[PDB]
Amino acid sequence: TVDFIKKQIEEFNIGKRHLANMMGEDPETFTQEDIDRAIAYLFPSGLFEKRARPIMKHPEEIFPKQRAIQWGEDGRPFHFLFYTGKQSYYSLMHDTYGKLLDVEKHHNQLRAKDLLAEKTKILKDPIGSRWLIKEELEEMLVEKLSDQDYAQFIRLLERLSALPCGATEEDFVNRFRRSIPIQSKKQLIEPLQYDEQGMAFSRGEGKRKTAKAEVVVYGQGSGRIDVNGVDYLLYFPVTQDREQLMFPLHFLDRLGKHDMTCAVSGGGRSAQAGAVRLAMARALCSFVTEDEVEWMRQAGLLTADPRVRERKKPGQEGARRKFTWKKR
Amino acid sequence: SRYGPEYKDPQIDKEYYRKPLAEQTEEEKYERDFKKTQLIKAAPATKTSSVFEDPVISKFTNMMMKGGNKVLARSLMTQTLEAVKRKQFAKYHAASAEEQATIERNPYTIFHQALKNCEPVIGLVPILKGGHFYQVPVPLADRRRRFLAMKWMIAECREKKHRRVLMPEKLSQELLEAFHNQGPVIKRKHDMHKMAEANRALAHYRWW
Amino acid sequence: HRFMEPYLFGSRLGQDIIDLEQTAAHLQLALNFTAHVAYREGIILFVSRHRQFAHLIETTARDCGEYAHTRYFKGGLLTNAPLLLGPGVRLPDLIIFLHTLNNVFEPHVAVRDAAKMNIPTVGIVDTNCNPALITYPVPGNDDSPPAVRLFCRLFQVAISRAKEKRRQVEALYRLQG
Amino acid sequence: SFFTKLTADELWKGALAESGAGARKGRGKRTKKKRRKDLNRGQIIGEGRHGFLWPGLNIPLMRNGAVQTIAQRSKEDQEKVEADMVQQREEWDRRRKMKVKRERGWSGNTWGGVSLGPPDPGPNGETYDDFDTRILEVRNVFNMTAKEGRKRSVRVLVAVGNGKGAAGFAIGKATERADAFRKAKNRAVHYLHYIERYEDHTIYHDISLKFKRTHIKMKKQPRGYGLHCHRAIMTICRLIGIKDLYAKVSGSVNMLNLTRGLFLGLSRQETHQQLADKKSLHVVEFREECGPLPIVVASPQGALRKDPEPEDEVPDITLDWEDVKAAQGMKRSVWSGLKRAAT
Amino acid sequence: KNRAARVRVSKGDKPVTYEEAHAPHYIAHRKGWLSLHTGNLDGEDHAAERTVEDVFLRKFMLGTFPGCLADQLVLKRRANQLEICALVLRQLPPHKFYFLVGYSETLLSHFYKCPVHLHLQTVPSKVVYKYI
RNA sequence: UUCGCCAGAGUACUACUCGCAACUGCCUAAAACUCAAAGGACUUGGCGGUGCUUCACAUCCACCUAGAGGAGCCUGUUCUAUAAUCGAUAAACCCCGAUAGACCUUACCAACCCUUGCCAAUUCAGCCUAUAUACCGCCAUCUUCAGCAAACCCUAAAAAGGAACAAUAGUAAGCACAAUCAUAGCACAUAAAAACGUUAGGUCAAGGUGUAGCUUAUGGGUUGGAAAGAAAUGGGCUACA
RNA sequence: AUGACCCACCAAUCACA
Ligand SMILES: [Mg+2]
Ligand SMILES: [Mg+2]
Ligand SMILES: [Mg+2]
Ligand SMILES: [Mg+2]
Ligand SMILES: [Mg+2]
Ligand SMILES: [Mg+2]
Ligand SMILES: [Mg+2]
Ligand SMILES: [Mg+2]
Ligand SMILES: [Mg+2]
Ligand SMILES: [Mg+2]
Ligand SMILES: [Mg+2]
Ligand SMILES: [Mg+2]
Ligand SMILES: [Mg+2]
Ligand SMILES: [Mg+2]
Ligand SMILES: [Mg+2]
Ligand SMILES: [Mg+2]
Ligand SMILES: [Mg+2]
Ligand SMILES: [Mg+2]
Ligand SMILES: [Mg+2]
Ligand SMILES: [Mg+2]
Ligand SMILES: [Mg+2]
Ligand SMILES: [Mg+2]
Ligand SMILES: [Mg+2]
Ligand SMILES: [Mg+2]
Ligand SMILES: [Mg+2]
Ligand SMILES: [Mg+2]
Ligand SMILES: [Mg+2]
Ligand SMILES: [Mg+2]
Ligand SMILES: [Mg+2]
Ligand SMILES: [Mg+2]
Ligand SMILES: [Mg+2]
Ligand SMILES: [Mg+2]
Ligand SMILES: [Mg+2]
Ligand SMILES: [Mg+2]
Repeated sequence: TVDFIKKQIEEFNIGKRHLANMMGEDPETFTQEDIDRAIAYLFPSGLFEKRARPIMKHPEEIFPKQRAIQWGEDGRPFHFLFYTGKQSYYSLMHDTYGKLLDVEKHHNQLRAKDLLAEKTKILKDPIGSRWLIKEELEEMLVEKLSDQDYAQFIRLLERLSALPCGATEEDFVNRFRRSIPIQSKKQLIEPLQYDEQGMAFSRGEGKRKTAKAEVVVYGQGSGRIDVNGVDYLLYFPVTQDREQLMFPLHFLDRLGKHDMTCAVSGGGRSAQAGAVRLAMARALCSFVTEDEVEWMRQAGLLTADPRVRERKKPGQEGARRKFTWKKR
Repeated sequence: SRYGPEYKDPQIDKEYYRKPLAEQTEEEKYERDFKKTQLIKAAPATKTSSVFEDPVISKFTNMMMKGGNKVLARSLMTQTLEAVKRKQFAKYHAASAEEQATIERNPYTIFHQALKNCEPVIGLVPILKGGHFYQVPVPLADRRRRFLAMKWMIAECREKKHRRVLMPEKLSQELLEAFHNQGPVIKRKHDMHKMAEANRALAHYRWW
Repeated sequence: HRFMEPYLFGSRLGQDIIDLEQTAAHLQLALNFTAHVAYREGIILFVSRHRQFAHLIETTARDCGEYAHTRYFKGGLLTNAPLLLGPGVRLPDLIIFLHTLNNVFEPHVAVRDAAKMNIPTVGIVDTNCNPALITYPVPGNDDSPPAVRLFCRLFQVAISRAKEKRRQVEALYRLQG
Repeated sequence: SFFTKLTADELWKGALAESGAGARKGRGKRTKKKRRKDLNRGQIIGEGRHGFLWPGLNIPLMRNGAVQTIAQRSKEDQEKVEADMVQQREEWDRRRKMKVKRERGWSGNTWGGVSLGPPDPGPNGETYDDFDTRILEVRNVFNMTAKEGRKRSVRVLVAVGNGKGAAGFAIGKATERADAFRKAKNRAVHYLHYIERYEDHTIYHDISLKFKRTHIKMKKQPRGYGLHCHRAIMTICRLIGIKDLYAKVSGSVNMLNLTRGLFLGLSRQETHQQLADKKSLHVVEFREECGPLPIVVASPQGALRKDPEPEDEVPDITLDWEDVKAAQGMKRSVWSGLKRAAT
Repeated sequence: KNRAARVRVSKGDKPVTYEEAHAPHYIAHRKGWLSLHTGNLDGEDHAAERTVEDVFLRKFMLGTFPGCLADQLVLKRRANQLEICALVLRQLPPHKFYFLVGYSETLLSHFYKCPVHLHLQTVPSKVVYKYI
C-alpha cells in the first residue's frame, strides 16, 4: 500500500495546483484553509455530519497509519520482540524498565557517595499536566492496546517519576505528558461605558424560557426600574416577580443606588421576571468588585437557567405522561 | 436533570459571603468551591436573598398549591398569616397586662410552634410476615415528621371545614388551636402514638 | 516430578540434588545444537515466563541478535501464526526455555505447541519440570540468579561464536574465488 | 396500473418465500421445491413481438456504407423468430431438469465413502494433488440455544491419504454442510501418520487393540487376498495404500473411535528392522510356497548375538477364543464365507 | 424492528452501495436526496406532479436500460429543464448507449413538454461501499 | 485361584409349585399378552414457592402527586339485533386500520340492469374470492437487552467448550451497542438509533404477488337501505363546588 | 391447585462450447 500513498500524494499536489489555478490564487501561498474554502464553495454539501462532506486533504491525514514491514526478504524479523505479537508496546515497557533500573543503579551509587543531588519533578500540577489517554498512547505506537496494558505502563511511569529524576529520564517521561488546557471559570467583565455626557452605564442580556431581557443600568441614578416604559410595580403585579428583580440588588446591597431600564419580550410573567433578573445580575458586574462577581456566580445569579419545556412525544400524552396502560 | 452531576447547588446566604475572614476551614472550603472551576445551578425563582422568607412557609405554600397556582396559594398563605396576626391582636387588646405579657402576636413563631407541636414522634409501617400484614412501630426521620405535620394540617383544613368557610379562616383557627395543643390535628398525632403503643411487641418484626 | 528421577544424583535432607555429570553431558549437546542452528542462519527464540529474569533475558536475546518472548504467551501464537503475526511468516527454528513453567506452575504452552509445530526445543528443566516433550533438556536450577545468569551467558556466547564463524568461513568462501 | 408494478427481484423474493418463518424451524418439508429463473436471460435490446428493426440495436447501424432506415419484419419472419425463442426456452428447461450424477460411496443416500477431491493448497503455496479425501461420517447434530431453540450443525469426519503410506483423519463442524467439508479436509492435512507397510501391501504383524469400547483385530494376509474389512477400514486402507488385510471389529462400532483406534494401532506397528535391532538377531521369513528356504528379511545392524533365544516348550500367549474356534473349524456362520465383489 | 429501506446484514459476503448502506434516519445527515426540485419548499406548488414524474422516470429509465443501471437515478430540476444523471454499468456497445440517449431524451421531452437532458456516467462494475 | 450371580423392557419383590412355630407371611419364581424400545452417563439450554452476593430509580416494598373503578355524556369493544361488510381482539386489541362512513367513500344488504366488459394488442380483460400457516412490503414484542457472526487455532474428542492481567488458549474482519449527527453555541436532557433472533405475533382489504379458486359471474353498473339497545365493559370529556 | 394432542432440519446450484 506504499505505491498507493506515493501516487495519492502526487495527485494531491497536481490537484492542489489545479484548484489554485481555477480559484484564481497563487499556488505557493495555498494553505489547507484555502483548500477547505475552495471545496466548500465548489461542492456545497449541506449534510449535518461533517465527516460525510467533500474533502481533499493530504493522503497522510486521510489514510490511517500503517504498520511497516516486520521482516527482511529472508524472513528474519527486524525487531527482537517481534514474536510477542506486540513489539511496540513491549519495547516501550522494556526501555521504561531499563531506565528505571538505570535510575536505581545511578541513585544507589550516589547513595554510597553521600550524594542526593536530584529533585522531585513529579509535581507539574500548575502546568495542568496529565498522562496520555489510552487513545493517544495507541496512536503513538501505531498499535492496538488493552486497558490493563495502558494501566501497567502508566503505573510503571509512576514508579519511574517517584524516584530521583535524571535529565534523559525527565525528557523520557515527558513524551507521555499532556497539558490540560486553560482552567479558569472567571467571567469576562463588561467594560464600563460612558455615553453622551452621562457617566457609568452598563448593559446585560438575560435569556430564560422563551423570554429575552435587555437591561441597561445607570450607577449615577437613584433606585427605580422601568420595564418596557412602565414602572416595575405596574409591570410585575405579583410579589414573587418583584422579589426576583430585588434579588441581585439586595445581594450586593445596591438597593437604592442604581437606576435601570429594560426591554423584555416573550414567555410569561415569571419567565420575564427571571430573564430580567439574569440580565440585571450580568449588568451589575461592571459596577462591582471582582470578588462579588464570584459571590454572585456562587449564589447562582449569573448562570442562565437551562430548564425549558420538553417536546410532546407520539404515543404519549405529556412528553413524560403516558396513555393509560391496560394489563389485560 | 438538564444539569449534569457536575453542577453544585447555589448558596443563597448573604451573611456567608459578607463575613469570611474569621473562619479558616470555611475559607479553605469555598476556596475549593469556586477555584475547582465548579459549575453552579441557576438560583430558583421561589428562593430569594430576601430577609423576609421562611423556607417552611414556602414549603407549606407549595403543599397547599393545586394545579400550577403559586399566586393563589401564596395568597391563601398571606391571608392566613394576616388572619393569625389580627386574631392575636383582637385577643391582645381584650386582655389584661399579665395576658398582654403572655400572648404571642408573631404569626411566624405561632406557625413554627404549631407545627413542632403537631409533628409525630414515632410512626407505623406495614410489614408482611407469614402471609399477614402487621402494622409495626417505626422511628421516623426528621423530614418525614415535618412533612407529616404540614400535610395533616392542610388535609384537615381542606376536608373538615363547612363550604361557606374560607381557607385562611379555618387554617388560622387550626394553627392557633395546634399552638395550644388542643386541635384535632394533635388528636391525629395521638391516635398515631396510641396505635404505636398498642402494637409495641411487634417492634421486633422490624429488621432495620 | 516423576520423570526427573533419572536426572537426580539424590536427595540431601529433603532437597533434591541434580546430578551435574549428566547436566554437563546434556548442556554440551544443547549448546552444540544451539550454535549449529545460529551458524546455519535460523531464528532462535528465548522463552521464559518468570518475572525476575524477564529483563535479563530480553537483554540477552537482543545482544545475541536473537528474539525473546518473556511476556504473556498469546494463545494461537505458534499454531496459528499467519493470523497473530501476519500474512506469511517464518517461525523460530529453535526455542530455548530458561523456565519450562508458567507462573501458575503448569508447563509453558509453547512446549506443547513447539512440539506440535515440528520445532526442536532446548530448555532448562528444574527438579519439578517435565522433560518429556523437550528435544534437548538440560537438567539444572532455574530459580536462583547465578544459574539463570550462567545459562543466559552460555547461550549468548554459543550464538555469538556461531555467527562469527559463519562470517569468517563466508569471507574464506569469497576469497576462494 | 403502470405505477402499480415492481422490480423482478422484488417479485422473485416475494414468490419464493425463502425468508419466511416456515423455513427456519423446518416447519415445511424438503421435498417441496421451487426455483428462480431469470426472465432477461434470452432477451436482446430492441426486440419486441411487434417485429421492429432499430438501426442502433437489432440491426447494424450501416448497411452497404449507408444508414439503415427504421423497418419492420414480415409476418412469417417474426413467426420463425418466436419459434426460435420458444425452442431456446425448451432447451434451457431441457438443461435444468437433468440432474448430474453423484458417485455413491457406500449407499445411495449416505455420504460415507464419498471422495471430496484433493485438499486446498496451504498458505505457503504447498499443494497436494497426490492426496484424496474420503468421508467417513456425516452427522446432523443439535444444540439447544436460548433464543433459537434447537440449532443444527453438521459435523463430518474425513480421512486423507496419498496411497504412499502417509494418511490422517480429522473432524470438522459447521452450520453448512459444504463449510464443514472444507474445514475437515484442510484440518485433516495437518494430522498425518506414517504407516509402515511390509512389502507395501499388508501390515507388519497381527494387531489387536481395544480402543475405548471398540475392539479392532487385524490379521496380516498374503499377496492375493484383498482388503476383507469393515467398509470404513477398507476406505482408510485404500487411502494408506494397504492392499491386503483382514479386520474384524467388535463392541461399539462408533465411527470416530474406530478410526482413532485404527490409526493408533497402525502407528504402533513394529517393523522387522526394529525387532531385529532390539533382539539383535536375524529375522527370517518362511514362505509356505517357497518351502523350507530361509529368506532373511532383517539383519541387526550393529553387533549380532551369539546367544540363541531361550526355547519355550510351551509358550505363554493370550489367545482369542475366536481365532482358535476358526482354526478348528467351529465357525459355521452363513455370513462368513459369502462371496463379495472386488476390494 | 425498522425494516424501511434497509439492506439486512448477510453472512458477510453481500456487496453494498453507499446508498443502500444507510437507513432512512441517515438522509440529510450522511446520504443526500436522489431528487432535487423546488416543490417541497415552504411556499411552493405542484409537489404532487414532480413526484409522479419522478416515479415514472425511475420506472422508465429502469426499463429502457435493462441490466446496465448501476445506482438509483439522480433527478435535478432547474428552471423547467430536468437533467437525469445516471450511473451505468458497461454492458452495451456505445452504439446502443447513444441510441437510447437520444431516443429517451427526445421521447421524454415530447412526453413532459420540457427539455430533457441525459448524462451517463459509465462504471466497470457496481461500486462497493461495504462488506464484500 | 475360586465360588455366587447375569441372556431386551414391561407383565413380576406377580400366578402356580416345595418348604417353613410364618395362615393379610417369608422363600423359591413363570407364562399368555403388550411394546421397539427400556435403560446408564453426559452436553447445552430453559426452569426452580433452592441458596449466596448485588441491585430496581417512576420502581418491586417503604414512600410522593394526580387520576381510573361510583354519575352524566362522548367514543370503542363484547354480546344480544338486523336482508345487511371486513380487519385488530393477553402483555404486544379496545378515539385500534379511520390525520376521520349523511350520498360518495363502500368492500355489505335488497332490488334491478351489463356480458371481449378502463388498455396498443392478447380463447382475454376483471375479482376487497381462499390461504398472513406460501410471501415481499411495512411493523409490534422482548429492547436502551448486549449480544450476533464469517475465517482460523486449541481439547489423551470436540454433543460442546475456549477466561484468569503478578494472566492458565485463544486471535478475529463485520453488524449491533458505543462514538458522531438532530433539537442552530457548549454541557445535560430529549429525539433518533437498537444487530441476530423470539411470539407460524399483525396485515392477501396499502399495493404487489405463490398456490388454489370464479368467468352471461365469486366480475362491471344504477337506485335505495344498513336499523337497535336486554346487558356487560374499556378509554375519555364534564363534574360533584 | 390446574393447563387434549400435535410442531421441526435427510433436496441441490449458476456460467460457457
Ligand atoms: Mg401534562
Ligand atoms: Mg523451579
Ligand atoms: Mg437408492
Ligand atoms: Mg419376559
Ligand atoms: Mg420384600
Ligand atoms: Mg409372593
Ligand atoms: Mg409352577
Ligand atoms: Mg408506576
Ligand atoms: Mg377529571
Ligand atoms: Mg373516579
Ligand atoms: Mg365512568
Ligand atoms: Mg367491529
Ligand atoms: Mg380477509
Ligand atoms: Mg377476526
Ligand atoms: Mg397478542
Ligand atoms: Mg352507504
Ligand atoms: Mg365484490
Ligand atoms: Mg406472521
Ligand atoms: Mg460487544
Ligand atoms: Mg472431554
Ligand atoms: Mg466456538
Ligand atoms: Mg470480530
Ligand atoms: Mg449536537
Ligand atoms: Mg446526551
Ligand atoms: Mg426511541
Ligand atoms: Mg446510537
Ligand atoms: Mg398466526
Ligand atoms: Mg387474524
Ligand atoms: Mg388482492
Ligand atoms: Mg349506494
Ligand atoms: Mg361505555
Ligand atoms: Mg386509547
Ligand atoms: Mg382437573
Ligand atoms: Mg401439556
